[PDB]
Amino acid sequence: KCPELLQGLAHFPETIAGSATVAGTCVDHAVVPPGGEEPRMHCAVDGEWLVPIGQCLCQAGYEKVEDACQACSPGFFKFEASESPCLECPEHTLPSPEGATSCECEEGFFRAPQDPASMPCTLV
Amino acid sequence: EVQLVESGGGLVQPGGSLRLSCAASGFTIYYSSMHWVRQAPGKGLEWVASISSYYGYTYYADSVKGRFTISADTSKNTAYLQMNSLRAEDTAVYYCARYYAMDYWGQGTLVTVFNQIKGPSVFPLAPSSKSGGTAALGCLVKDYFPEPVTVSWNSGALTSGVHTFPAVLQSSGLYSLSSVVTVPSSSLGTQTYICNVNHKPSNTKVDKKVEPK
Amino acid sequence: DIQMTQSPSSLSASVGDRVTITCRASQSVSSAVAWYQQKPGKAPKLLIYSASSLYSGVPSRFSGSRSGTDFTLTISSLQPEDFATYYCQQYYGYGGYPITFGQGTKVEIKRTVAAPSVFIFPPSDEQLKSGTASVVCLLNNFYPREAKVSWYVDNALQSGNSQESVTEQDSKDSTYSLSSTLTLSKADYEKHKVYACEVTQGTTSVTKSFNRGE
Ligand SMILES: [Cl-]
Ligand SMILES: [Cl-]
Repeated sequence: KCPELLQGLAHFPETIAGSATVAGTCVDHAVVPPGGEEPRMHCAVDGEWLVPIGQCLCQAGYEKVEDACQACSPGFFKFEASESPCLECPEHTLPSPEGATSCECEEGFFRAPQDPASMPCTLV
Repeated sequence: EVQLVESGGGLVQPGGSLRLSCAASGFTIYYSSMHWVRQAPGKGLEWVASISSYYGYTYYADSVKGRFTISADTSKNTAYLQMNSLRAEDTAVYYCARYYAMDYWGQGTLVTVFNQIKGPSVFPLAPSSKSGGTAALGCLVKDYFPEPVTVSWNSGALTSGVHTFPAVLQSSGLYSLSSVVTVPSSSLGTQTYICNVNHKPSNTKVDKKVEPK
Repeated sequence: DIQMTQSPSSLSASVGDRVTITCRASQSVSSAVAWYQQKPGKAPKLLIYSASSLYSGVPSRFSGSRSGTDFTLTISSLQPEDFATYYCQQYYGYGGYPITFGQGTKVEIKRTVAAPSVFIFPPSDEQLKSGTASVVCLLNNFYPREAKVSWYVDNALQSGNSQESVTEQDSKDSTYSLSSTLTLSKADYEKHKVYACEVTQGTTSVTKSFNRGE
């Protein structure tokens, strides 16, 4: 049979082919990105997994380690569900707690209402 | 495994210049801040410079601003510290570390700023006949520059009971140190004691036999 | 430049004890404080980040705490491998302010009192030809480090003409050894007869000495 395989942050169960496209279930704290193709992979009668289409990604606040999604260490953030690691808190910010999506700005600092969360804070 | 391997340190004259490298394996320099932390001999850690390819900023300690330049080449995952207009106080071990809370460090590289190269004079600290069955003898290494000098005894055969002291800068501006060893008083007219004092900066090795007087 | 005042600068402790090193910052620095351990000749190792979070792999006995501006690192039961030097570092603002370090706390092994063997070495005749006389006083394998060494030439207390150097705790018997070199001119050396080294440590003063002819 085809082995139970964890690949692309998604679990693919052990499966037997048929004389065989199977979908993958996203792993804990990983999700399918909004406009993206869901994890699918093909099983072959010789016991081989073939042509992986699509992937899951670690959601905000989590990053990819081995083949799991793990919380951002305190001091780091990840605001989108991207292929990136956790990013260190930017200039003029305060150390974030675990699983952070952004870092709080420092007393006396702000980021304009337009600016994203991956941006340094500026003097008010 | 995240790894930091440094290079480039060594001997340099004041006003000359030097370049230290920091080759990183196991992670991407672009996605990380990298810092240079130096330690002068016998002192604590001092911050030198910081770099973030992502946010694009290059920060220097007030004490080195405008003489050192930090840079990085994300292709070769290598960060550079160029040191120009080098002074006496710049003599230190220079480390590169990853992130602000620095979780991985390089091994360090030693930067020695020397105005003069002077090899050591060695004088015998001759032993006494007047502690009963233990006598102390050694080598007095005087007036060398720059650091360091390494002292061994009988080509490394004596190690038990050896104390090599930290060097001191003397008033004259040259370094100075002593090595001593304790030995049974009885094996004094029978066992010979040579100290092996070695000063790479002048490519000088002195081998002196310390004898009873 | 937020100064980081580390206290103490040195402490001697036994294995199993609770060590507590303190670091008071000059300003609010949030939790942007870290703690490192350095063993001699080796690079530092991150111990605690965000002032209270264990790095991965550091033994559980290490911990860090905050109150306002006073950060304290604590070791619950000191193990033999924890004899090293410790640094607090603040990184407030993640680059917006200079990264500054504490000054360090060296943690040494406690031991029983041991008096030094005191040896005094005259100048060598080979050095004397050069015109400088170096008189060396050795204190060998004693505890604790603190000792007052004074130089006497013909019962005259010398000052300004000596220098000391001290080792680090011996790996086997945890003792220190100390040298004191009196540097004199050949003229000065030959104009007096009796040179003496005084080691005082508590209520006792050993004095070793020599007579230029003997
Ligand atoms: Cl000395
Ligand atoms: Cl007394």
